[PDB]
Amino acid sequence: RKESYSVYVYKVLKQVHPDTGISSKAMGIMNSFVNDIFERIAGEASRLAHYNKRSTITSREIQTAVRLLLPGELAKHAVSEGTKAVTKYTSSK
Amino acid sequence: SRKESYSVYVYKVLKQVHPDTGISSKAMGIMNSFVNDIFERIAGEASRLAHYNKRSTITSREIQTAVRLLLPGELAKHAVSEGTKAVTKYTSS
Amino acid sequence: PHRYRPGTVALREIRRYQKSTELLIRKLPFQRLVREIAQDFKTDLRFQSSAVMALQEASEAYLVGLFEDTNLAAIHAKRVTIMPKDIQLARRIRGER
Amino acid sequence: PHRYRPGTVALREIRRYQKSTELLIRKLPFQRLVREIAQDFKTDLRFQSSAVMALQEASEAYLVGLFEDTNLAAIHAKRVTIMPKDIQLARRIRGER
Amino acid sequence: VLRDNIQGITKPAIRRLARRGGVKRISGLIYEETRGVLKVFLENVIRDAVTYTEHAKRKTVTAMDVVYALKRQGRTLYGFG
Amino acid sequence: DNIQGITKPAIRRLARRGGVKRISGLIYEETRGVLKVFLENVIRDAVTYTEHAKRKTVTAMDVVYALKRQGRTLYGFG
Amino acid sequence: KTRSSRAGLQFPVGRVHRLLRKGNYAERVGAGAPVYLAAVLEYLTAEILELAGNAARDNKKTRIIPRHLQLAIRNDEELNKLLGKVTIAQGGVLPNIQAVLLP
Amino acid sequence: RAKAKTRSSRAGLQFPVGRVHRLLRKGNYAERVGAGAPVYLAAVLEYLTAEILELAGNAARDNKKTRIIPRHLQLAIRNDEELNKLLGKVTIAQGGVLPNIQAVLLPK
DNA sequence: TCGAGAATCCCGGTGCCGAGGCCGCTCAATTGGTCGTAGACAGCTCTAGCACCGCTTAAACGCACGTACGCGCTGTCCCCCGCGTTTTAACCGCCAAGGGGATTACTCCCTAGTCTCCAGGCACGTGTCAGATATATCATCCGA
DNA sequence: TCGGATGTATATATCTGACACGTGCCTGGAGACTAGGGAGTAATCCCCTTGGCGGTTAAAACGCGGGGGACAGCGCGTACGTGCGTTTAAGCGGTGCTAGAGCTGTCTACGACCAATTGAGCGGCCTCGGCACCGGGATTCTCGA
Repeated sequence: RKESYSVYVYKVLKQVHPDTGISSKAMGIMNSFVNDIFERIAGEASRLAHYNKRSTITSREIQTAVRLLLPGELAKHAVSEGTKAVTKYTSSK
Repeated sequence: SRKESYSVYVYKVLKQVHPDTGISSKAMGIMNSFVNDIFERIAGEASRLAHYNKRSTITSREIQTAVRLLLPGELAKHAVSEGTKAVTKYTSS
Repeated sequence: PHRYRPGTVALREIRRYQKSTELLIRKLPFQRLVREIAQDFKTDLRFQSSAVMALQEASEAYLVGLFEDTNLAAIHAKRVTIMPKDIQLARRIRGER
Repeated sequence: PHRYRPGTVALREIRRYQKSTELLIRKLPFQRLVREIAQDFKTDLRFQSSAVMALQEASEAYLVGLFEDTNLAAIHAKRVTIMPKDIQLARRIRGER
Repeated sequence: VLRDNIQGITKPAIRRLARRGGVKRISGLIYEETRGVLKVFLENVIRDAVTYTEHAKRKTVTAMDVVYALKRQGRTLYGFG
Repeated sequence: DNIQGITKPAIRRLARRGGVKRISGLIYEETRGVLKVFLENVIRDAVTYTEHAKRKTVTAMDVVYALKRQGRTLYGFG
Repeated sequence: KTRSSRAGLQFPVGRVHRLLRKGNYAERVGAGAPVYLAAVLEYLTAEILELAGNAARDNKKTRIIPRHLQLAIRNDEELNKLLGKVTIAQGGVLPNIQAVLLP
Repeated sequence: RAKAKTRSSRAGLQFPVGRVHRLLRKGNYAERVGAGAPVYLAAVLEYLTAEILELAGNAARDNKKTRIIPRHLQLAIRNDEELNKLLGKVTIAQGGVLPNIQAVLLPK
């Protein structure tokens, strides 16, 4: 058993382009991009939690890591989507 | 609160290297910043090495490989020889 | 007869190798070079196919980027022909030297 | 009447500012510029003097490395006067543009 | 408020920085080029410094915020902190 | 002698993809030197990872990690 | 029931929580951190895929290949800045001939 | 319980081994930390500190100075090849620059 | 070459502030046990890295040929440098205040840990069509 | 600047091997419930950052020759493209086979954890010595002759 993001990357692709497909090499590249970004944000959040003598990664740390990592418009949109998702998650129990 | 610094040990090394040479507070702070930076660099490399091989512990061989990866040329060849010589002395109580 | 004037074919092959995504380097010579270089670090090493391929893709991208910087360094000196001093300047400024 | 020739009073002060370890930038103007720049990110900030000093040290180290690369680029073009195009090329090759 | 303090990085300061960099002769547009390179560098560093400050719920930019912001861009200032 | 397997036309093709119009003769050796240095640097860390893993084969993941260590992240192999 | 459907996302919130817990990042991991990170990852993936689909369509092709990903990444100012130090295998380069070389 | 012997003196080192064990355990590097890892890391750190202090003291002696200042650390790091390679992306505060005038600029 | 003149080094004397040692005392490193489990070790499997071999042919190599471009030389001029004079604002000192960065206290609620249940996504197999290839049919560029 | 002739797009038959889709099952993700410790909220202290005024004067801004370097133009010859013939080795498609990569089952030694115990190192206080500063003399470079 090996875990990849192929199913989710393919679902997102069907959302944004319902009439296009993705090759195997492109799926491998997308998995490597998702893993790289996950590792970057998680490491930045871990360092942020370490600097403040806290031992918990929260939405605050992930949001600040996103703001530190991604450029201006990309960071603003990512923060907006993350906040919206966290709000929806919380209200719907 | 009590801030911990490598001042005592750096001064000990200086006095065993140069018996009659002092060091200023700013140079001591730079040496502390260097020691912290190298500690965290080697420790992060060792952590990544342990993660890559699906291990759950940081042994002396991960530190050896991290030193080999991080220190250039003749510096690593000497640092490995000090690390192994210290570990040998340690395990003969 | 129709000798394409000096410089015009050189203008081409750029539009050809920037459109393509191939490797541009022979693969067996590169595998042999990789093995010869790796002999100096450990004897009787076996290489994975996806490892030689990864090395080739990384090295060719590195060389293409270096040549892109080198061309700028050569245009800076009011020249068109790249000389090795242009490569050395690019490497020195990038931090490699 | 004894006027130095244009190519000496300038290597002098090159030796001087390479021998020293000072800051070379006035401190109040730099602090004021830092505060002006930081007003765009959060209103009513209170910089710590050590932070303003670290900013100055880092900025001048960056500006000295950049001027070293600019000097190299200007010498590459068989020149002595550094031009803004030299700075542009240095930053482009460095990966800052 | 504060405006147009980039001219506080005077021409002699830029010439001294160039002299330490090893530059023997300077043009006349290098000053304006440098006053725009330095502003970009300072904005890039201070954005991350203020982000680190705001995350910690503080109102003062400590030297550790600047050190972490510099280390984020791969610059690792030794000294302070 | 395997560094001569990186022929003059291969370097010329890499230059053409890099946007180069004219190439001097000494480039075909100044480029082999750089390629050899880069390959040695990458293969040193790849073999270091291989030796630490108690393996005798260099997997693509070792090369990927060695490149990611030098700042040249590579997408497509893991 | 899945936390990805509860938050309206497609990436796995459970898998992201597991990776955050087993990744040696912090002693304990909050409850909204996986949701926030999954949302950010899904947003970035959607941006990349929507930009690559345009490049694939501009080539009269109904399939995304590494060349299209490279075009999409290098033609966007911010994606190219987030992935400046990344090499895409089989991605080629961006067509760019300097004006000096042209006749 | 016998007489207390520090782990850094049993190994012969000067850098602390208990402190390095504590920093490796409270640093979130791995779930577990081996017994010899702090000893190895302390030995490596001590060697690297001694290597820089040798050249810094040499530079201070060449300048007829008893004490070591950041300028001497910078002179030691930039002159030595391997220390310069290790610390090539590092800015030493109050360190200045290494005196290097290009040959072209010098007068004829 | 040569000597007046400016810049710099040396040598000494005086002051001053911080580097270093000393004392007190916490609290974090040491010692010594138990206990759980990570990985060391042996073993088996199967897979993919290696070696070889024939064949085709694409690419590399060598050699004329020419032309255009890199490099050196010469002339202009313009713009940057060295220097003297005049602001001017940095800088040091010394004062006052209050904002907020560090602390402790308490408690509460959020997350880790565990047991139980179930669904989704990961190998596995299969039709099938998106796209690559062979073949024929208009932008540009080289020469009077 | 159009005539001849190259080297791209454009249009169509023809596979075929990756792509997207059934599937089933088993492992990882939900769901409930409990314990406890991280941290969020309150209140306080003091320190250190902001703000201000006066006096010095070091430094920036200015203005003026003037020389030297950047720029442009000419010319030359060489070395790098362009094309043609060859020959050299790269692909490719098979073969065999065997090192060793990967997965499983014990079970043993090692690391976490906890409960006293204490000494190492952190904090506060001198203080005298190394270093900065100035004043003057000796030494070294420099540039118009």
